[PDB]
Amino acid sequence: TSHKLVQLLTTT
Amino acid sequence: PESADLRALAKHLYDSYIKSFPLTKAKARAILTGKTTDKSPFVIYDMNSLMMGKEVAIRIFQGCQFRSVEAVQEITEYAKSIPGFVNLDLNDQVTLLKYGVHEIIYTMLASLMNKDGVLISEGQGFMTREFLKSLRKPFGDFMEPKFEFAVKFNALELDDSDLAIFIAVIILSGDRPGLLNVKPIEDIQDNLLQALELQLKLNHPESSQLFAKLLQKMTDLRQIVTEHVQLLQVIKKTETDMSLHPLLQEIYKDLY
Ligand SMILES: O=S(=O)(Nc1cc(Cl)c(Oc2cnc3ccccc3c2)c(Cl)c1)c1ccc(Cl)cc1Cl
Ligand SMILES: [Cl-]
Repeated sequence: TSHKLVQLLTTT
Repeated sequence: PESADLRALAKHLYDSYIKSFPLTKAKARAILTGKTTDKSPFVIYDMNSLMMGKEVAIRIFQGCQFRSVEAVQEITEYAKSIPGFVNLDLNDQVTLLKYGVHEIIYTMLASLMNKDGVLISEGQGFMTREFLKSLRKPFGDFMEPKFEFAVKFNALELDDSDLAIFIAVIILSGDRPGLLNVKPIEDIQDNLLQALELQLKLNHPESSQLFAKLLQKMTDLRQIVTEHVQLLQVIKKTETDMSLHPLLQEIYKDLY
């Protein structure tokens, strides 16, 4: 999942 | 030509570090040495002082966690400005952060530390080392290894411009477990290590073997984190639920 890491990584 | 590009890289990394991290080492050393028009920081050295400023050990542990959440977020924003990083496989971006974020947190925490304590609340507080040492097992065993690290690391006298590149090199480690595409990571790391080498020769011309010294520090950082994650495991196995931030759960899941 690592949903929260990916969410940080793709916010602009 | 190539040396110009490694300076441009150095400078871009510094600009990004300034934009990513509101409390720098320059500003922390001004506060810690009292060379600032700001009021002196509030000192915490017991319950008395802690109070003015769950059980005490756990309220502190939980404060470290909340601050770590914010730090992971600032380190993520920083990693995102390292050229090539956002174009890496997104699963490998995640893995690099999971296995490297704590090493960066404790590198940077050293900027805020001396032999007597550490700055907290963006430099508005100072929590003494003897106070943290007085916390009951396992909580009073977390920071002592980090003070040992910091005192020696701080006598290398790195500035923010040095740290920016040191941090970038650690994040782009090709040897983290489970990486899919090792090569493009090593290629970015190699260019970052060249940038670090030139930065140290230029910024610290008379510092004996600084580069090799720093590379050993990266190895010392892994041990510091190995032990740190051992204590977290113990806490997980044997303490009540700390209700972790979901962001920290994901990171802790895989290194446990
Ligand atoms: O040294 S640590 O391993 N990590 C740590 C320490 C500090 Cl002083 C940190 O910095 C702050 C910064 N601000 C804080 C504000 C309130 C309480 C605690 C705070 C701690 C951070 Cl982010 C991690 C640590 C020390 C003591 C305890 Cl009970 C837990 C940990 Cl994880
Ligand atoms: Cl205690």
